[PDB]
Amino acid sequence: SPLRFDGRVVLVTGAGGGLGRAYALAFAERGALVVVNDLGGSSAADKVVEEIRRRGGKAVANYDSVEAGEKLVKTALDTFGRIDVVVNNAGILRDRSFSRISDEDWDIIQRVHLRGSFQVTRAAWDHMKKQNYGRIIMTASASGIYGNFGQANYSAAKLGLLGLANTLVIEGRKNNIHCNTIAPNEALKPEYVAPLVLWLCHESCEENGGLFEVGAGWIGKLRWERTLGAIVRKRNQPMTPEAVRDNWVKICDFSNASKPKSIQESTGGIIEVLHKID
Amino acid sequence: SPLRFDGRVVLVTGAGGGLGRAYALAFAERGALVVVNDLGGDFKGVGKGSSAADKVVEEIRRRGGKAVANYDSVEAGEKLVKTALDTFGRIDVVVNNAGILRDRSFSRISDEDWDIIQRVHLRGSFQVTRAAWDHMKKQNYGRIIMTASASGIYGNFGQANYSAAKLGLLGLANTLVIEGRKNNIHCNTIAPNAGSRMTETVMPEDLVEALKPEYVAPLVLWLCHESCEENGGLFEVGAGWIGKLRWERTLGAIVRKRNQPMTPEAVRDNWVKICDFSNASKPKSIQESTGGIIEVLHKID
Ligand SMILES: NC(=O)C1=CN([C@@H]2O[C@H](COP(=O)(O)OP(=O)(O)OC[C@H]3O[C@@H](n4cnc5c(N)ncnc54)[C@H](O)[C@@H]3O)[C@@H](O)[C@H]2O)C=CC1
Ligand SMILES: NC(=O)C1=CN([C@@H]2O[C@H](COP(=O)(O)OP(=O)(O)OC[C@H]3O[C@@H](n4cnc5c(N)ncnc54)[C@H](O)[C@@H]3O)[C@@H](O)[C@H]2O)C=CC1
Repeated sequence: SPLRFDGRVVLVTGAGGGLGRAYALAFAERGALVVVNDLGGSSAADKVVEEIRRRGGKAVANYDSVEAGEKLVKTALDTFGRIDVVVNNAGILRDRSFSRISDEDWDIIQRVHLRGSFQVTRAAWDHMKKQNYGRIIMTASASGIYGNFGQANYSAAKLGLLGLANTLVIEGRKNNIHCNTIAPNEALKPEYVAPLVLWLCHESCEENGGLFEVGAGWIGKLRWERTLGAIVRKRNQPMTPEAVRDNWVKICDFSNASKPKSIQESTGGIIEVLHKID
Repeated sequence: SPLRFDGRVVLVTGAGGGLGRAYALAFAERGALVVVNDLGGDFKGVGKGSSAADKVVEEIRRRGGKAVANYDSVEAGEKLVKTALDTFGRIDVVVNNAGILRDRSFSRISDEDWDIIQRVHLRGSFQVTRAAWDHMKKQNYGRIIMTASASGIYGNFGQANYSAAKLGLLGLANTLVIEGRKNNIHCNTIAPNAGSRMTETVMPEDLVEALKPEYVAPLVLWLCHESCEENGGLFEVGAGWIGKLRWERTLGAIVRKRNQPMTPEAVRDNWVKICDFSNASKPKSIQESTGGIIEVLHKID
């Protein structure tokens, strides 16, 4: 069956252009009731709404800053009586070599990207819980996953978003609230990522807590792997940095690495290590 | 040969107790000139006192080492480095360890609950590190430690603010690793497990007393030693065990075909492939990621 969002209210932030607008247009065309938001920095959002209405879809605009998150969800509620999907897309760039990053260059990036997504997602959270339905998208970036010269501020905010999502996955799974994160990328058409966002935000999708790099027509998934590592301490004998150095190769050897999935498992391993030594 | 830090100046933020304290004592015992910083407040973000830092500096002195205290909040990062510059004249290593908790279920995290965690953990580390950056570049040497956590890596109920800040620190380090390379400035991240005032509520009491901060100090000392070459690593450490983490990426799927609109249904149809990790690759750079997307265009056309 073709992917429809009929009756689903979808809030997209920073949807005045690029990726956002492309999601706004992709969603509405499949029956979604879209709340198009964009700080317009008011004509930015209005233009996309128009495109949607003209296309035979339904939508309304919101002109507030994601910093004013509560307001973006209010527009979804006051206009459609609910909120099902939140795509956190709003973002800006303030690239500088690390030493030249001013306090403001840092703060503004955290405010729009991270604090913005926290405010908006927090405003919709209880509504999603009470109704037992929610699909959330966080927009990370390769610069966050890998790092990238001149983007210390941006890379920290993007991975911070992943951290936020990891927890939301835990707190929301019981109420059918899914949260996934993407790292998207002239020829790199925004319509090449939109389909992944639509799938990840569909009611038939069961993916929760995934991290995805998207671009050019390709999609890949990322996860952590951890080395079996080494116990470099013996009971009654103080642990030394020399033991760490002398076991460095083993500690860093990824052969048969585990694929850790929760904090419990990690904590459980540490407690078992303590028991083996004792 | 035993690892020493003679002639090295080490700044440890939040060295008044727990992990920070164990690090400062270990460094000082090995010859390092240590600036022990601590705001002297509680683990919830309320308070200020000079005794936290003063006691550690006293313990170090009694053990025959040399240290000086700094009482500023990491939020005033630049001042910690100044204490290092004014007292010893250089700054070789920065261990960003200062931290607090403000646990609440997501819906109940207030704006201040969020902002204060970010200010101290992330913004504070950025401030302290940024203040030492040019000094390390001039010295053509530097060792930096960011303290993340398992809750940031895996997520953890009631800590959305904390977990975002902690992985946020990792994204900061990812970049510092690239920018500090030519100047021998290494930056590594750790996710420690040690019993402290900050962990009682998530650890049976006896487990608290048994998971010593002294079991993680050894790793921190090695990663900050001149002879260590590790740069940009992420390590989980506790009880005497150490392990390393890294990303693995699926080979994935090209769901788009030449002149044929890409659809959501196509993505759904290639889901098993997209999520299969057999022969996954181990990506390490944004350039290789960008090179890859560009190769996808070529393969398709
Ligand atoms: N296009 C690409 O290659 C990549 C994009 N990304 C991320 O994708 C997202 C959007 O990317 P693009 O469309 O390419 O960029 P963009 O800059 O065109 O889109 C951001 C949108 O955010 C809106 N905005 C800015 N501040 C706002 C605020 N305070 N409140 C509400 N809206 C606000 C802007 O008006 C703009 O339309 C961002 O989060 C960006 O970091 C990440 C990696 C690569
Ligand atoms: N112990 C554990 O199992 C884990 C610890 N961590 C992290 O390790 C670090 C240290 O944790 P613990 O030693 O266990 O806790 P702790 O509470 O004993 O030590 C933290 C120290 O930071 C100081 N501090 C707080 N806010 C400060 C500020 N603004 N400026 C300067 N100093 C400040 C406190 O006074 C305290 O001495 C933190 O960043 C924590 O989030 C992360 C995961 C697990």
